[PDB]
Amino acid sequence: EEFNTGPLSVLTQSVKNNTQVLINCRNNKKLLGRVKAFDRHCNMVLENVKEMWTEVPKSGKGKKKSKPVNKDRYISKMFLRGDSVIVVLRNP
Amino acid sequence: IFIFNPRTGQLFLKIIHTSVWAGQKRLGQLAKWKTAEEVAALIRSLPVEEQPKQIIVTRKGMLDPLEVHLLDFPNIVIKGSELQLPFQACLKVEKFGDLILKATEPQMVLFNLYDDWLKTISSYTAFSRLILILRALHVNNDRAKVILKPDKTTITEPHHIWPTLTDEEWIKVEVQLKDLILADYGKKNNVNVASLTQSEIRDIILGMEI
Amino acid sequence: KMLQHIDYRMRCILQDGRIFIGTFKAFDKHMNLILCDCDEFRKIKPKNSKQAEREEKRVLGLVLLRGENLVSMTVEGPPPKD
Amino acid sequence: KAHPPELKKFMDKKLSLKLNGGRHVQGILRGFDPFMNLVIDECVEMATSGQQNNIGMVVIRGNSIIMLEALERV
Amino acid sequence: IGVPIKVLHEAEGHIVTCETNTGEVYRGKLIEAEDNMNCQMSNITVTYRDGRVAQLEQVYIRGSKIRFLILPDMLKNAPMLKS
Amino acid sequence: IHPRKSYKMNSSCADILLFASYKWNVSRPSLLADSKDVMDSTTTQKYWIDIQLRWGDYDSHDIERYARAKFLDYTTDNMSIYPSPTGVLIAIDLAYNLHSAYGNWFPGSKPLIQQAMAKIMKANPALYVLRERIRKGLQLYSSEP
Amino acid sequence: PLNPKPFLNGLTGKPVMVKLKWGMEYKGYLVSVDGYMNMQLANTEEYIDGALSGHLGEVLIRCNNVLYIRGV
Amino acid sequence: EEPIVNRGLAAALLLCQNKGLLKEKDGYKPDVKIEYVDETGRKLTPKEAFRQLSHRFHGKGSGKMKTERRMKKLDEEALLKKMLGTVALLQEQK
Amino acid sequence: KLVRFLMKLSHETVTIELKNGTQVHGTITGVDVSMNTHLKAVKMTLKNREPVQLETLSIRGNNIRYFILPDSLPLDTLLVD
Amino acid sequence: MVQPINLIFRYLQNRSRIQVWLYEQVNMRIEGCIIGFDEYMNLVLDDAEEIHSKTKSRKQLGRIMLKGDNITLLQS
Amino acid sequence: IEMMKLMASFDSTKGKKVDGSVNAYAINVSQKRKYRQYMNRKGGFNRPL
Repeated sequence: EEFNTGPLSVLTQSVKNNTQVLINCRNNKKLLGRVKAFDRHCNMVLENVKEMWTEVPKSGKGKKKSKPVNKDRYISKMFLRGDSVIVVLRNP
Repeated sequence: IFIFNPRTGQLFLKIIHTSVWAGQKRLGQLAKWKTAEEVAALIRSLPVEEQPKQIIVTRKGMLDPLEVHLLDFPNIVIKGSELQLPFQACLKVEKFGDLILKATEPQMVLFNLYDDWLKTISSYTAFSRLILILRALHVNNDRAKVILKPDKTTITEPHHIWPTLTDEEWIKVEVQLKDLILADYGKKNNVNVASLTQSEIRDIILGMEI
Repeated sequence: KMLQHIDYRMRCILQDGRIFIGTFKAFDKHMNLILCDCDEFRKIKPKNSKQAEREEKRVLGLVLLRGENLVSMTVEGPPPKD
Repeated sequence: KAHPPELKKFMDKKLSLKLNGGRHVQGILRGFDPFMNLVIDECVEMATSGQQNNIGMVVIRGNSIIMLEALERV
Repeated sequence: IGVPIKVLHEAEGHIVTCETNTGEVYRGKLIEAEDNMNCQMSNITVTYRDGRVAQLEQVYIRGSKIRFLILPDMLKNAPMLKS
Repeated sequence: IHPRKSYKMNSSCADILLFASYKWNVSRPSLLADSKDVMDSTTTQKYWIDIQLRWGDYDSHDIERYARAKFLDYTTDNMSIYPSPTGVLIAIDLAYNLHSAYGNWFPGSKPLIQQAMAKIMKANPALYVLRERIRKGLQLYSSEP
Repeated sequence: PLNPKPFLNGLTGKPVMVKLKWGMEYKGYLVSVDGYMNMQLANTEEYIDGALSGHLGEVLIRCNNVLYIRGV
Repeated sequence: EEPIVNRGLAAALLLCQNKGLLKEKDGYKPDVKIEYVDETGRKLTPKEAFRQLSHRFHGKGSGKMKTERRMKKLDEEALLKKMLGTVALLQEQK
Repeated sequence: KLVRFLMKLSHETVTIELKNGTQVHGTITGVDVSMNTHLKAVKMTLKNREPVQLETLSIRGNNIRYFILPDSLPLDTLLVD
Repeated sequence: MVQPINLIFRYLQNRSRIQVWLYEQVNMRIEGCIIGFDEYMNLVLDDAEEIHSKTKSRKQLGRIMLKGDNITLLQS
Repeated sequence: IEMMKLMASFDSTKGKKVDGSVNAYAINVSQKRKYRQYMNRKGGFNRPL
């Protein structure tokens, strides 16, 4: 009933179609991947996620001079605990 | 054969000897299928973790022999390119050039065209830096060579290719090679410099036609 | 699975990095901890160091740790006789 | 089942609250809830800049309250 | 109300210390200790993250902002070894 | 299902049996496309579904006439035992990749069998293997994108 | 004269901008609000520190991270 | 060229889009999904979905050697997609 | 409730990244309803430190950022009720 | 013997102006007049304005609603 | 009194079941296709269940 009209309709309309969602997490790692499931807490079990975050080389010169680099890692199947979710976003 | 990985910078440049086609008695009916079979033999040489699944041919007359010679690998994608990349600029640099010409045996010389820029910046902007270097060295050889050393004090190591510069020197030499590229283009392409947006600057360094 | 760890010499990590080791005697539904014999660590914790294995250390004795600040557990040695 | 915090010892007393972000506040207590939100008369703000800022009746969320010190003798 | 909150119930009127969420530690003698670990304590020294020492004769610290509570080992023996 | 029932052309059986846990109101036998359907005032609990495959030639590849004819042949036959008089018979033409059903419909069953037949002609793996077996027998291929 | 869930009742469908505690801002037509006040926004554009970094589409914004809601 | 900006999500979308990683009836929409999967949850090719169907149909699956090749193929995909340049840089020792 | 999916996952070698960045690679032994994760054969790398081998660990369930499950997991028969 | 909800009760009986201060964002303050609230202590506020104290900036907001577990104080 | 007309006494739904669509969970599973056996069964002709 109201499972499909609330604000979690972004998640239950993305787990039906198995489309990918972009999640800005709390430590500013970005999870791109398909929701296999979610719940009240947005404990989203996800398949095939690109986890994309930013680094700097952290003063490799000794003079604190470098530019941030985009790093990413692949995770096959994850269980993202949903407190660390800030925003979930369906794709355009 | 220049087999350039954008992501890992591992350039597999295969030396093709003069004796392969000085006395071959053949047409291009050997040539297309021969460069295709040798790049396929490179694919068969490497393990499955290092084999690609997407192969981009610069010259459009090679994807049709690559379809034939890579039916042992249906998992790979052979697309053409609208942007052509000047890897004859690799021939113009003296190291690869006399490496190729002095090589009496056909071989599978490896290189890493990003020297160690993967510990500093991305692989995308390292690719854009490499194609700035290669296109600017294609539009003028020794002018871009003397731009490539902003001082005559800097040196490259014998295991490197390009001179060891850090971020400030690299950004200044990048804008120097960039307006060198656009100055040579606007000298040749009848139109000025300041009428082009950065999408058009992007596909002029990349090799597309507007 | 924690009743299989009672009275042990437990190494409890907090969310600041202030590590405890002591007598895992009582826990709660929020994992509020009661630890006797417990001492605290910040910087170096022992795997047989080249200099000394236990500095940055303080005596506290018996603590009630709130479960809000608690992360992990590990037993380091068997329980003593007393 | 939320029992009220046991603060009739501290009613009508001059207390210095510590608040969350290293903050501080002073005033007379006037009441509470089970959530320990405190209502304060004669509230002087007392920031870390050093100059003391009177307000009056304020309400403080109990989440942000670290400690009470009864400056007056209870 | 489990066994640690019963332990701090059995620490009422005893010498107790609380390290707080910001890092201040408070060594005194308790007066009231509730279900939600709120502690009204007395004769107490406050030690900030500055390292300085202060004293005042009473304090009331909120329970969730407690990091931990140094208890005396008067309570280490009796009677909670049956736990 | 009997092992020779897939090509048991003369007679039939049932393939799926739906039990309601209630009594469905069901309709008169109408085609899969008959969007306006009238309610048959019987109420049923078990609802059979038959899958009749066929290989239509040029004369007789009307899958709607075939589904209607096979339904009203097999429900009024002696040599074809159905659990209920109420149920649906989905006919699928493999030579022309057509599909239609004719039998009775409970609520929601008509859009479900409509969309399920659509996805089952688009995506069935045995149909896919039949299709590419025909394509390799005819030596007819599509241009790769 | 107007309590919070009547307020969010009043603005389901108008363009608003909800501000996170972490300084982010989100402009768009919000769709719906639950009991916890998680928010579903459609047609969103994300304003980092008063300057937008992108049009994004449909976003779920979790209730533990909103700072306020602003009707624009 | 786009950094995943701290305090920002939309740059990650502009990154992943750049990288290309993207009777009185009831009255309702029955979203029929017809999906073929193996036991691991992988979405199944229609040739090998028919192969699973036909193994279950004939009652006789593959032999030992073809199962060795198929299983080693699936962990070749698993080992490939879970990921010598640094070894090349270290050898370039000369 | 999705935590019920995790307590069906007994005896799996999963890694767990926490809110302190500490990656814990080990065979999971028990889950509470509050995701209180009890692990064995633990290889715990607290981040900005070298990894430590420990025989048993028990993470509080609040402090889990995410899990990482292996390739060989049948979740289509695990998330059913 | 008054309560916090007695103060905010009397305060939206006043409709005067108040300034909410936040959890741990000590420079960030928000001024407004409450129109309504209930028991989760989310507050709608009249013509609110963010004042940044260390630069003394008044960014106008309008009809706002602020979330309950963020406030540290409401000063009249 | 208007504190009762507000509909007083600050609430905190911890443990208590929430009102509406907050509880929305949704699981996308699809099991392996259990087909039946036809060839070389040793069993009697109709299908097993």
